[PDB]
Amino acid sequence: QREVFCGLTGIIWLHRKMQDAFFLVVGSRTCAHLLQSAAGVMIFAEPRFGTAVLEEKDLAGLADANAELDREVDRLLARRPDIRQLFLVGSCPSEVIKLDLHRAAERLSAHHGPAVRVYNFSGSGIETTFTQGEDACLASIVPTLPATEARELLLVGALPDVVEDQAVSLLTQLGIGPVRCLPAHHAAEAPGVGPNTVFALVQPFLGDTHGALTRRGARHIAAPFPFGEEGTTLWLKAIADEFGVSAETFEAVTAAPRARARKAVAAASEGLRGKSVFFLPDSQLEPSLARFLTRECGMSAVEVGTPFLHRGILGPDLDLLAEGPVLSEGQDVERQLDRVRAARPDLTVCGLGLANPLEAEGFTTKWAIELVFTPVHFYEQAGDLAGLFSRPVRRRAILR
Amino acid sequence: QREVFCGLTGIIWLHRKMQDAFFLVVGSRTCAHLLQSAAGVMIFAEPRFGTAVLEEKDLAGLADANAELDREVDRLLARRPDIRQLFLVGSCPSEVIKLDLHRAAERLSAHHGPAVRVYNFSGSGIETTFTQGEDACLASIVPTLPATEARELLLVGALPDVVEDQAVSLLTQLGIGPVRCLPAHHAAEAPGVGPNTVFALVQPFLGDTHGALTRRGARHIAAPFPFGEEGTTLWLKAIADEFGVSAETFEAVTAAPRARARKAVAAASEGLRGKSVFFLPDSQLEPSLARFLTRECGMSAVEVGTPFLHRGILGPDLDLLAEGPVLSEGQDVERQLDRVRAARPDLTVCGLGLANPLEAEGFTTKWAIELVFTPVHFYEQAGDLAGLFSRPVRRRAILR
Amino acid sequence: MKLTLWTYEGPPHVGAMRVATGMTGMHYVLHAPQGDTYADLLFTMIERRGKRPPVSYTTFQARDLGSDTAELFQSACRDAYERFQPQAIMVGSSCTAELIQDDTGGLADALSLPVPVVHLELPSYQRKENFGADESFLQICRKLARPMERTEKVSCNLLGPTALGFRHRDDILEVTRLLEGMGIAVNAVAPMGASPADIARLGAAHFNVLLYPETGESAARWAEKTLKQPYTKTVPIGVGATRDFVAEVAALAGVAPVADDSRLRQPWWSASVDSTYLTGKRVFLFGDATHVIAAARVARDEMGFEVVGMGCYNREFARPMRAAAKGYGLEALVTDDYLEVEEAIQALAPELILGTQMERHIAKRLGIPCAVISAPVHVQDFPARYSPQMGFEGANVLFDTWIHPLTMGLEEHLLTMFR
Amino acid sequence: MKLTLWTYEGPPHVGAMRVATGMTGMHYVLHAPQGDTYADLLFTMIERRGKRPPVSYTTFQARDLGSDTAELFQSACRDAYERFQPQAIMVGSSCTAELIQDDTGGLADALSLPVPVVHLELPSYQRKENFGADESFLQICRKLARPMERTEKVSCNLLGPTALGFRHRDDILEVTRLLEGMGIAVNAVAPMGASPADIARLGAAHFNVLLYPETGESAARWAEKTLKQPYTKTVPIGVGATRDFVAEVAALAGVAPVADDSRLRQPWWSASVDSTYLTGKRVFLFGDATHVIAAARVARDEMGFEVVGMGCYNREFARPMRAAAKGYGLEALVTDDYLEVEEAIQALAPELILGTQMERHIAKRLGIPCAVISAPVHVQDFPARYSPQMGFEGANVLFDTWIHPLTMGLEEHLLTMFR
Ligand code: PMR
Ligand code: PMR
Ligand SMILES: [Cu+2]
Repeated sequence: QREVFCGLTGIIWLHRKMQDAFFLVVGSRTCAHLLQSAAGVMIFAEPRFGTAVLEEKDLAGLADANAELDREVDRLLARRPDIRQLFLVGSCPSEVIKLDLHRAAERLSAHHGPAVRVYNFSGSGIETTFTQGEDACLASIVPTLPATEARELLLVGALPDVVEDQAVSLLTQLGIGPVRCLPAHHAAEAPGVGPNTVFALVQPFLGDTHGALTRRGARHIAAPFPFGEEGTTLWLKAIADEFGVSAETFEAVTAAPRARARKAVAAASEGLRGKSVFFLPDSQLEPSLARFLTRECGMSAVEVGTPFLHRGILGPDLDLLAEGPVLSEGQDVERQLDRVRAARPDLTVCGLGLANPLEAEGFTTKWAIELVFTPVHFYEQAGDLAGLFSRPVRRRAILR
Repeated sequence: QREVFCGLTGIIWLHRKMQDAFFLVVGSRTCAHLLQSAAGVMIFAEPRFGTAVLEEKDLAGLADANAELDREVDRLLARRPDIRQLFLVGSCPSEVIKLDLHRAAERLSAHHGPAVRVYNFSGSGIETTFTQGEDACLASIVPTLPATEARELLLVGALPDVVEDQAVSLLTQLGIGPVRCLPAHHAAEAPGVGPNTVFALVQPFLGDTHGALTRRGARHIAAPFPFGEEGTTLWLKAIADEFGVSAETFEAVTAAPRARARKAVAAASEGLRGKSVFFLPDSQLEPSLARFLTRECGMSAVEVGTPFLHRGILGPDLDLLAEGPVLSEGQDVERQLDRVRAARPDLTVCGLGLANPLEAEGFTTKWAIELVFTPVHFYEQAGDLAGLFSRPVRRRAILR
Repeated sequence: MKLTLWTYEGPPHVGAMRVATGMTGMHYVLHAPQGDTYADLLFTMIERRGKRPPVSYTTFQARDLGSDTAELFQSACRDAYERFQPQAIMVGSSCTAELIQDDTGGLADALSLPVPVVHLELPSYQRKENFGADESFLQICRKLARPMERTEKVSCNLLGPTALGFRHRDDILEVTRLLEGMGIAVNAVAPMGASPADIARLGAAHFNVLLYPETGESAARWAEKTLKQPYTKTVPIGVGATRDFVAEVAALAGVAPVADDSRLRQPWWSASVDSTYLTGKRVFLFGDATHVIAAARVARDEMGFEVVGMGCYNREFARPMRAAAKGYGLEALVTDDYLEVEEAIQALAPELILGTQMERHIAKRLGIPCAVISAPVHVQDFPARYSPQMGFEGANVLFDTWIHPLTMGLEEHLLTMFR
Repeated sequence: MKLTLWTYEGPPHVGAMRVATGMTGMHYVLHAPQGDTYADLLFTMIERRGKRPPVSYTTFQARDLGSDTAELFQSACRDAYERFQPQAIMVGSSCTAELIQDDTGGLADALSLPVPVVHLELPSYQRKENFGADESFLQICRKLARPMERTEKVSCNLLGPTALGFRHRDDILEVTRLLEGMGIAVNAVAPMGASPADIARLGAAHFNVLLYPETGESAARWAEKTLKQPYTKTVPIGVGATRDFVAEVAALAGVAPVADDSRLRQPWWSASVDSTYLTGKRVFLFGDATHVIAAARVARDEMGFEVVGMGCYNREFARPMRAAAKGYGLEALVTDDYLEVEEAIQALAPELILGTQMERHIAKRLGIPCAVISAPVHVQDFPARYSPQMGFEGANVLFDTWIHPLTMGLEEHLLTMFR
């Protein structure tokens, strides 16, 4: 038994990233209830994710389901002329029904173009976990991107607009050339990928995304992920070195934000000093987070858990992360909870389902779902990340 | 025992009419608590009434109290330079102190007289009660209004802006007599009164205003007060007879408002046909109330009680009123409540203090405090006036 | 298909999950893909269960599709029994496993578990969450509840309360207090606050009390058929409904009707001078059928409101809701689509909206005072405080909750006029 | 002669009303100008009391102020006994009658009414409403309560609860439940549930429970000296305070505690991961001293709030508030002026504010989450529902009431952001 969500959970923040994208989930009532419950207040704002329930006749006849899907997307386009890119999202019942979402997306991209472009990616739990939904969305975007011949830097990841602005400003004042972001808000702003175009990875879970841009000739930048202070520095240093920027120029670039990041981290890390942290596999963010907490926050790590390790992209953080913490990759809540109980960790990064139950048993818990939502990457928000991890400990100390 | 409020409660609806008037009550903590409690929500919206509490040091002596009052008025003027007519309201402790509020008015209308014209009137319960405060406020302003040499009809009586607008609109449609309502919203457009001008009440309790405008030389025209279709019809008929408006044009201009008023009164009074009404002395609206409920609404009044029954000005309304209902002057609230017990009326129009106990005993209750607030005059609000009494009976029928 | 964004009821397995979470010693083994564990986040967070939901998921993937599915189910059931030691086990299927070649029955009974195993057949694509909650409880009763010699003194069963239910916890206490005052001791409360031993003891009660028809009607009818227990047909929400329930339960038990009305303040507070403005207020009502019917009765007879709209998302209760709506001179709104309820609200323009969380948000966008009276709710709605919807104190709660939006709107409008 | 727009407390005669109105069979005449009747409808409407307040004004005017004031008072006392039939009479003057040369004691003594008559000397301009209530209850105790024989079972007296008090009814019920669980039977609840016979029986109780020091400390001290009755120094608002109250009352009675903590939900709901955003939220507190001190303890230890403001409008309780505020590292704001508190809130800028109705309105203009925790309240604040501030269920009420503003603001901000 694994405690993860199917990749449809990434949809809610992907669609906040993409103002122009609608996320049509071809799934059963269970996946619609997933989207509704996960979103919470979000669904009452009339968001851009909707689920088409595969009715009994739909699972009975594949052709009837295909025609119904065609009519559904026609009605959706009629209702919303604003949507220019539409994401047909695979689901578990859709996969078992085996209706070809790729053949569909091809057909409706043909008969609704050149205005509306329809992509397909699978968020089904049978082949997707928490953040591989966003990974698969971005992987679906990559092949349709134009083949450029001018070298550009491509930031890949769902940076919040303020975090994107900080990263873009820091790069542009750093001295790089073109900087573009793969999750472009509008289809017109989609980046160009070519053999000469380079890309740097902001969030770890984009493994299939990195594989996708590797094929088009784009080359990876080996950097740690810009979570706290040093994690961000090493990221920008690798970017500068691949762009050939002089080290002294980059130091003059990054000295000013570095001091504030250090001060903010030290302000909120005081509660985390001399403490033990346990990472349950949630969002593939945990090796880097453990690196940040161990090196910067002075927090011992007993075990870091990951849904699946992508060693190539995650290598720098694992190298920075101490040899002591043992990385577990298998998700099995039955034995994992016994491991938590044996470890007796001060802080336990787990899912929202396990948060309250472990809290009752006497374990302070932090839920990693807040990391993807809240802006925690880069320097300005490093203190926010530290405080996010330190607040449960403060609450337990206050509440005794 | 008189279960009635002191005249300071008139302040609460007066200053909504006068946007440039501040009512400075010179009283103890009891009168400040009165103003705050009766304002209710209003005291949290920076009202224009404030009570200067008298301390044991303030009670002793008169010159020292006068100097402190001057200092407080200056402090108020500094905070609110906009106010240009201050209403020093006497209270029960002020009257026992014998603080010469008239002398204070004389001094402060010499200090800052050209801009701020300081008035004084008694709002003390030992002298004035409920709407007697409003008619005292209007009787304090008339003696200092400028003399005029042009015959004009004036709307004496504080009315809501909507009711005022339709009253003046109807009088304009009459075609003869331009109107100048006596309560001036600001000192800027204060009106003029003299032997030329002729005045007519809109609200029954303005007896002190009768005295002031009679000494001014203006002459009263007796008319039933605008409470229901027939009341406003006879009011405007007296207006027309006073101004020589021919009967045919008056019929033409009031044919349609009379139609809507009669329709609304019948619709709201369908629940009150063949019912019995009792009037506890609150605000002298009750003789006109009983007339309107008796003929237009179909009620039968066992008693109409009035704290001060000014026969001369209410005369046409009692003439319209049937001989059946008894008229009560003064209040013995124990005897009056025993009479309510004995009569067992269908609806009892009583004060807010007795309103809940009467229902707990088994009697439906309407409260005229709402009537002094709600727009219930002339033709359009005739339906609202009828429905205000209708609603309690409807609620009793619905609930049990 | 239709493009749904908000569903009033979840998938049917969520109802069985609620039933399992309510009981103690019962474990749900679900054939679901990894990612269907989200439903455990409702109980742990919205309901704040200090313990994990008693549910084990097989969590199969693309690799465990061809033949590994049955082996995964067998291993999950066996390991759940060993780890959790449940007194009984319920086995079911998710939406994905319906198309999968899944045999819950044989896989469950092959392991020869010593504790009784309850087999659940829920049509996922056809039915909804309340059907899951009703059918799971019914099948649990068939597997465990047996005819049994009645208790020496008069006993009652509270049938209907489940996990993730609207104020079920406080209604249990209120109805228990009412019955204790009447001289009736509650034999068992099921599904919530129950064990397989409690379900077995269900046969001991003299009569059944159906607080919530949605999740207990089928159990009550089966008890009437086999265990020979009459079941109450009046849900005690509101003063009038509470008195009718008290009279009917006293008739059923044979004890004298004794109800404690000392705490009751709703009738006096409604009859007060301050509640005159409530008369004739147009109220739109939506949500599950029982709460909507009871709330319409409360509004019209005790609150003075005129019911301008009625509706439910329960097709299984369309007939009682349509009969009630005809009673109030209206036509019921039996839909599961929030767009139709929104259209009815817009056309009707009610003064106050009593309904679900979706109706509360619709009223918020339309600027209408709102209160929550029905099942679909957030983390916010569940009280830390004692907030029953039933009984006399529940009537007090109903009055205060329904007035509070109107009071806020009136106060805001007053302070807007004043300044 | 400072200009006053809002007073946190009324004149002392309002407090005398809050004692007489609570007690049954105690009517009091009160020398007042015609027009002080306004104060009875406070109980009539704010408290929604069906019974007319047991008050008989003289209602003197300018035609009776010269020399007929004494005659009017004599007639008022005569009629009050003749028709109201009070079991005891209490006598006072209003501020206007304080200025007028009258003698309340002489006339009442000369009438020689067989029912006992208590005489009140309250400095109207010097003192305030809480002093009026406390002194009135004190004089009633001295007139009626006399050293008596102790009861067989251990008995306690709930001293302090008066009419027009914040949640006094539900707190009486909750403390009574705690004491019944302890095994202690409440001998008398005064003044709200008391009669002159109950004031006489006050001597029978083994010890006194001071729920509200503002209206009961003088009575508690006088019973400590004359009646040899120890009284509790802690107020059971919040789980920590409730457990301290249980421990100390068990020590006083000699019984064991039997704290009933099954109802307790606030500790778990605070420890939940939902309430993580509560940590360090800045709270400004105002109102009467007891509630502010208790709310500060709850917010800091039980809620994880950072108390940034502590204040009281009871200058008579400045010393305990000053000590408590020094406990949290702050200086107490002991003022009866709402402008000073306005300035403190503006400078401080708290995330949440708990205080009076004026405090709530200040927050509304300032756009800060607000809950009401203290005595100056509106008619809407008095609940029909069971809403205690004391005991373990009162802890749940406190948690939900304080969370509701923060949850509402968070949900609104999120909804606006997503829009
Ligand atoms: C689908 C699983 C689930 C359900 C039932 C809800 C309701 C709920 N999710 Mg939301 N949510 C769960 C967890 C997650 N939710 C999502 C989002 C989200 C976050 C960032 C937050 C949250 C939370 C909530 C809430 C509490 C609402 C709150 O007060 O903010 C519940 C009951 C809420 C919280 O944990 O409070 C500290 C909060 O800040 N969920 C997502 C990411 C796709 C998941 C899967
Ligand atoms: C004597 C003072 C007093 C107090 C304690 C309040 C509170 C109170 N006065 Mg308001 N009010 C009292 C009565 C009157 N109030 C005043 C105004 C006013 C009216 C017209 C109204 C009202 C009301 C109230 C209120 C209820 C506030 C509410 O509706 O939410 C109380 C408790 C309110 C109500 O519904 O009464 C039935 C309402 O419509 N009072 C005035 C006229 C100046 C008086 C004397
Ligand atoms: Cu609200």
